[PDB]
Amino acid sequence: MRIKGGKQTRVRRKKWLKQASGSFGTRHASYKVAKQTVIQAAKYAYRDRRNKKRDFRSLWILRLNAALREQGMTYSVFINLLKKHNIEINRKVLSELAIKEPSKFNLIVQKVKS
Amino acid sequence: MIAFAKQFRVRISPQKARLVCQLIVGKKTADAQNILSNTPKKAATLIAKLLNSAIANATNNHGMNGDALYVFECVANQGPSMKRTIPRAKGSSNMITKRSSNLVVKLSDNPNERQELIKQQKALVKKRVEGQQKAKMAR
Amino acid sequence: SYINKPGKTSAWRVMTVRQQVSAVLAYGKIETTLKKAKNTQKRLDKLITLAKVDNFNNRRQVKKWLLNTNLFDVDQLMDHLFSKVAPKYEKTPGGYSRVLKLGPRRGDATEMAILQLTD
Amino acid sequence: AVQQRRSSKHRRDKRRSHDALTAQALSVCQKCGKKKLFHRVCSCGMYGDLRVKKAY
RNA sequence: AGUUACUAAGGGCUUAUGGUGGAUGCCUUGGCACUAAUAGGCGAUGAAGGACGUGUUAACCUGCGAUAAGCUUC
RNA sequence: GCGAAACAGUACCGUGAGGGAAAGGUGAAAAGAACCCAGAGAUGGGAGUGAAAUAGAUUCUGAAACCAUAUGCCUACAACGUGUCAGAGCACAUUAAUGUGUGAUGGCGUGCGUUUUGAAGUAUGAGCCGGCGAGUUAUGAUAGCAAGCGUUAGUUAACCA
RNA sequence: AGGGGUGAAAUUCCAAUCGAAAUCCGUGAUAGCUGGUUCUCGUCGAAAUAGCUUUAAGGCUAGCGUGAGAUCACAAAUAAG
RNA sequence: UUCUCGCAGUCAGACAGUGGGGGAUAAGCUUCAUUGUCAAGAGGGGAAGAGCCCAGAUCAUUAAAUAAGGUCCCCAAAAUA
RNA sequence: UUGUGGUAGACGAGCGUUGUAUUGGAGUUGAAGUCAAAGCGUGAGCAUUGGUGGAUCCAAUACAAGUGAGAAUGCCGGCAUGAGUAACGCUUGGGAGUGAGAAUCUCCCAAACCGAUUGACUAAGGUUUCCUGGACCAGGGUCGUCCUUCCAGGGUUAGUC
Ligand SMILES: [Mg+2]
Ligand SMILES: [Mg+2]
Ligand SMILES: [Mg+2]
Ligand SMILES: [Mg+2]
Ligand SMILES: [Mg+2]
Ligand SMILES: [Mg+2]
Ligand SMILES: [Mg+2]
Ligand SMILES: [Zn+2]
Repeated sequence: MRIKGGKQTRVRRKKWLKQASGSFGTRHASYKVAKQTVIQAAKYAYRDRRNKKRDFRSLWILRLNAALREQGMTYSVFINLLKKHNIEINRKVLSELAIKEPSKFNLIVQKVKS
Repeated sequence: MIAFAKQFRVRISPQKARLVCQLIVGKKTADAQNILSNTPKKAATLIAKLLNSAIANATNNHGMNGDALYVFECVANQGPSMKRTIPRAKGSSNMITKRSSNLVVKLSDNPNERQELIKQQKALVKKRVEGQQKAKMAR
Repeated sequence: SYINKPGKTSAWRVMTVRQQVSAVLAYGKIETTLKKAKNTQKRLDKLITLAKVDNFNNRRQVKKWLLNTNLFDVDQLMDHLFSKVAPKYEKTPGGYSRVLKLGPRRGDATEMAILQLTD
Repeated sequence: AVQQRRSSKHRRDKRRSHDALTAQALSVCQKCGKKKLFHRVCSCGMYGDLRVKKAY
């Protein structure tokens, strides 16, 4: 018994090529390059799915530092004024968003002054 | 309302025919026949005859207006090739490949004629989604 | 590279000039390349101007240039010149010929030009 | 001297940008009607109002 | 003094088409390997293999041999 | 699959022994596309036959690499293993989904197999696409698992029908 | 006419090839030596040392991995004395 | 990690700390004993580094506290004396 | 509750393909194959709709294997890039004619090389290349109305060579 099987190979390569669309040049045409680029893209996806929560926290810190620097104290002093006194688990983003709807944030920053 | 005309396996290159086909495309027919006759190219004596034949096909067969015509869309697709051997120093026998071109010229009558192809494109997906939806009634 | 054609040696240029002036006097029109026509015109004009006096010195000086053609032989072409072509132009200061450009050739896309001469 | 890396379909198309042709100047001979390329004699054999050739 | 839509010689991405090109799929007067019977040779009465020729018909293939794409007889 | 589905041991290479290929499919049936227009003509476009002429003699289907055309978006101060995570504006509208295509701009980012102590590698393999292509078989040995049969057990080989 | 020939000798020439022609066959020669060896998910997870080796780019046994089974307290680990 | 049975792989190692040989208290040198790491292992620090320091990735989260290292801007984070 | 990085390497469970067997069943009211789409799965992989296409095929359980391709300076076919780049392999000017079309063909006139030869006769070879008429798929390093190419017809005549 002889088995040729050109169906399965083409279907597999078609899936790999379909994965990489919107790629420059031949990367979406030739399969040999498409597989390399899909592998590399998924590596980058795995690394960035961690780097982005590494970075968004930093952005929230930055936009909280800026808001507090216009009241007379720094972010590195505000965190004490949440943990030790008036123990609060308000998150590190929402205290950021509260500036985009301000004058409810000022209530926070003057509440810890007690 | 297109009335094309095609010549197959002309002994010209595809890449030399595309140079004058660019000259002729999008322009009106009165300033295409003459502008193509007057240019000094091998790819022009081979397209003047074809363009005039397309003119005659449009005018006789389909029955369009004539002085409303314009060259809708021009190409020189790759026709079949010929493979030949060429001697060399010390007998190494490179392969010369003679080219060819399947010229085709389309002559539209109404100035737009392009949104209609898009309309057919959109219908061909509208009916796909519609057949998809009518088969969601599997309950 | 090595073995190469003799090419457009100066003798080739001058002999082409002689043949073309013979041909233009014989018939009265030439259909040649433009950039040989502009070069033939000078010698044409010089001959016709040198040929209005008809002494034997002018016959000798023109014998140095002409060649026989199918229409006229050289000693017939000399008489044909000095009898009807040269005296016709005797009052025109310069401007004995014109070179007008034809259409490009199919073989080479060279700029064909016609050389002729009329009053 | 050879290429070390194949010049893709992108670099090649960019090079041919300057290859486009020019539409040669066209005039309309008086004494008959037709589009002779300018500064030539049309197939009439007439250049302007002067005759330089045969019928065609 | 300053802000910013438009350009695209040409390129890039997607989507649709057209051309070359002939893989995948269906098929086959073909091959492969075997079984059961039969038979296990042809040849100076000139073989095997070949040339050459023959037509109402060009060439080629086939059949055939100056009785020559056929003759006799049951 | 015989080297060979067809005029194959042909064409072809070689002085010679000898070496030695590739390619098939219209349609049910030629009803093989009279006639007209353009053209020198092949041919093409209508007509006509036919279920279909995107079946037209390039003849079953007709992917990919590859070459051209086009709607939509971006690009002419910009350092780029060419993608990813964010993200504007723009244009559309689906295997109805916290949707689709492009993606000005920020952060981040030295390919794949191989062999090597260690390669982005100034080490090597691959131009690209498709197809073909590499731990099987006979007869015995031991081990694991399962089954039949069993305490004077178990078990057939050749051969014959 | 080839484990031959020819050579005013050079390892010359022997059908564009000659430190011993060309093609066929044994023949799928052998190669501790390069290169290649094609589908997925889960569990566990090393060595690059010792002895010997006409051995040192390889091989055998021990050492180290894994699977199946037993030992289950006196065996093996980890701290103090 | 002891014993028996099946199945292999491996025998070209590298660097940093420590104690010495050869070396010239020279080598990213060579040869050993030892502790790690890499190999066969990603993340953060180190500007960039296979082998150093911290650590040991099932996958998603635009959640919180930390280790080494670090807080003028690039680059997230600090002030007083 | 303890865990879940991992090459060589041991072990386990699995997807897919081709065919056979029985069991169900779909198909010209359009089967497989092929492209396209904004689906579903932990993965190998699997559906749905539409265009094309024009006759076989899908699922369940076992069974048997030419059973699964990105690499072998792999084999075969196609196609790019380099590139419309180098090359085009010793020589002219014109008149008249033909023809749809001429540098390139026919005639004429010169012109330029050969001349112990590019001349004339034959042997060896080659095997119709010779002559006339016609054609311009391919070959001609361009073109071509023309060729030593192709097609139809033709030609080789010995007592003494
Ligand atoms: Mg290199
Ligand atoms: Mg250019
Ligand atoms: Mg692999
Ligand atoms: Mg190299
Ligand atoms: Mg160049
Ligand atoms: Mg150059
Ligand atoms: Mg050149
Ligand atoms: Zn005119």
